[PDB]
This record gives sequence, C-alpha cells and structure tokens, in this order.
Amino acid sequence: DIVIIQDELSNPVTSGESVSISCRSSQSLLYKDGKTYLNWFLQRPGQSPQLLIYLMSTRASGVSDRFSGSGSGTDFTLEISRVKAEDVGVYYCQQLVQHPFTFGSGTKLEIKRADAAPTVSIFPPSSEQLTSGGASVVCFLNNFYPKDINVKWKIDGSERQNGVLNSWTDQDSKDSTYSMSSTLTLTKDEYERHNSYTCEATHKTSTSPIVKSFNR
Amino acid sequence: QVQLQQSGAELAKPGASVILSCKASDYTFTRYWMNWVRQRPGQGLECIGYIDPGNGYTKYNQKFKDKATMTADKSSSTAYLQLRSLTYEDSAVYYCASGYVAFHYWGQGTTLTVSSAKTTPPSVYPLAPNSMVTLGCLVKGYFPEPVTVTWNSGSLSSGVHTFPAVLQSDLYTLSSSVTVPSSPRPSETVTCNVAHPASSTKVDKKIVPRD
Amino acid sequence: AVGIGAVF
Repeated sequence: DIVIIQDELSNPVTSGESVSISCRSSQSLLYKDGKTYLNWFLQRPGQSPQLLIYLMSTRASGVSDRFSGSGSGTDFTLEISRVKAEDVGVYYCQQLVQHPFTFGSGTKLEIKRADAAPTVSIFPPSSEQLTSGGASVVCFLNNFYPKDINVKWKIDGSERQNGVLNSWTDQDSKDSTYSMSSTLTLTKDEYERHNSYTCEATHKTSTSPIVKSFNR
Repeated sequence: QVQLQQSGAELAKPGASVILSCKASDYTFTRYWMNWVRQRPGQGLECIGYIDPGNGYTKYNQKFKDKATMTADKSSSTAYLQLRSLTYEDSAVYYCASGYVAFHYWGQGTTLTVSSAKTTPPSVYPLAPNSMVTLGCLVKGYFPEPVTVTWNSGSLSSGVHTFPAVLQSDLYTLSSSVTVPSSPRPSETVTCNVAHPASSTKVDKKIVPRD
Repeated sequence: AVGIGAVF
C-alpha cells in the first residue's frame, strides 16, 4: 500500500496570517492522465469529514477561496491564506491513485485569541438522582482561553480527588474558547454528611482561583 | 441535495454479523461509486472498499477482505455493508460516501459497538442552579454509545456545550450545558432532549428551579 | 459507474 504522512502545527496559529499543512506520500500520486489524485478534508468534532480539495488543487463547491492546494508528485501542501476561527479542526490528506485509498493520521489546527476566564457554574445533585441513591455534583468552566486549566474540589474546606471525572471539548469554532466538565460522584449516603461543596478553577487569568460553591 | 441516510447505532456480540445501510436520494444512485470507510475511536480514517451500484462489482481493501461484503439494491437505492465475525476491534464509526467527485458527499456515522455487555438506557438528570444563567442535563449510566443531546428540539443550539462521554465501570456518563439570559428562564421553558438509538429510547427533561 | 477524483 501507499503510505501517507502529515506534518503538525507547532502552536496555535495567529488570526489573519497564513497557515500551511503538508503531506507526503511513499509513492507518486501523478497518474497517467496527468492529474494528481489527492484529497484534502476538514473533520470537525462529531461530524463527517468535509471535502475541501480534490485532484490536489481544485476547490470543492462552496469551500472558501482562502483554501488552496498545490504540490509535486509526492509532496503536497494545503494553504489557508487568512486563517479564521471557523477553520479549527482536523485536516486529512488522502491518496486515490491506487487501491486501497489511504489517509494520513490528521493534522490538528488551533487558533490563538485573547485570554478569557472560565464561566464557573456548580450544580448540586438533582432530586431525581437522590431518589435513585446517587449524588453527582457537576461543575462547568465554560468558554475560557487558553486550554491549560486545572480544577480542584473541596468538601467543607478539604481537597477532594477521589470520585472526580473530567471531560474537555475541542476549540470552539465561533469564539475560539475551550470548555471543560467536572463531575464529582458520591453515594447518597456520603453527600448528606457534608455541608460545603466548592469547585475551583486555576487559570492563567488570575493568580488565585475562581470559586463557585454552595452549602446544602 | 444529494443525500446519504445511515442506519442507527447498533450493539452486537463477538462472532455475530451486522448489516449497515446507506440510502441514496436526490441523485441517480446507479451513476456514482459508493465508498465505505471506517473510523475507530480516537483514530484516523481507513478505507474498507467500494462498490458500483449498477452491477454489484466490488473492490475491497484486503484488511477487510473476508470480513466485509458490499451489496447494492437498485430498486430501493440502498447500499449495504455486512460485517461478519465481529470483534472488539471492529467497534468504530462507519461512513458511506458517493458522488461524481469521489468522497464529495458523506452523511453518516453508524456507531458500532462490540462488547458482549447488555444495552442499558441512560438516566437523564436536570441541573438547575445575573446576566446569563447556565443550565444543564447529566446523562448517566448508558451503554453503548452514542447519545445525542438537543435543547428545545435544536432551537437553542447556540450557547450549548455537550461534553465527550467518560467510561466508568463499563458505563458511560455525559454532561450537557446551555446558557441563556436571565430574562427567559424560568419564565420560558428549557428542555433537554436525549436520544439513545441503541435502545430506541427518547427522554425529555424540562429544567425546573429548585425548592 | 462514472466519476472523477479517484482511480477506481
């Protein structure tokens, strides 16, 4: 089979500048008809891949003119002349000159924007859950930048680390922010033996954490 | 527009077979090649094979050679992918793609899970608590993936953050959040809609203030 | 079958 490899972007790109995404193949993709069989895709989280360029240089219907494709028979480059926040996602190249058509491992693009503090929101367990016998405390740190963030759970003033589960989203396509979810799962027996519950966010915005808490 | 509509998520046991479907509308089904590709969780894309819908002629990637069988029924304009002797490694998202331009139009995502574990529906819990109040729904203890979460039947797609699921004791847990002004809520209703195709379950939870 | 972009 033909093997295809892609490069990586070092760091978040600056808005307005140009970005190059490169791809190389173990064999020539130039076919005997003079066309080069290479596709470029953009895949967003939870969506199917979107075809951007085929035949290595022809833009798909409706694709922004900021995207252009070029290359030789083994080295190919996708160009984003004026990158925008809507361009974040994972880019794939693909060869279609010989079966099986193979893809590269993908190249992730993140964009830089102004620093933003997380919007913290804590939720006590619902009555429906307590009836079942569970007690989950949920904390949302939403629309912050950049992605480097830590979260700390304190029960009545003592740090809590057992029973906490986290989930992070990829960069948002509209405002270039990140969001995280932190859920503390306890027993209906354990939640009732404490009064204060706090979720704290440590971020590059502040020296000291941002705290949202509640007392049962 | 050219449309490819895909089968719902399925849960199957090791050794069994499953048939996924891809239905073509608003274009001549016989004209274009149909491609089948697989994307395993966290991994990249991999071509399974392709079929000509006019004669049933197929070409397979040898990695999926004896495991997969592509067929086409012209009367219903539907392509079929049979996966035999399923393994845990076959748990993945399966896409169909067609068009004059190859891989132009996709649709898709049939999440296939092979785990010998029994399908369990989720419990949906409301998360009730300024300028912008934040609400949410906790979707806990379901199997297998996926769960699709909407708010007010897609009307509030702005300000929504549906987080990736976490696996714990062989069950998944997911959380979704929505942010609206203080003016509409609680004066106007906010409902989270959770669909779990593997169990044919739909759950709607209206978010109501605490007392 | 008819198409471009791939060598079927």
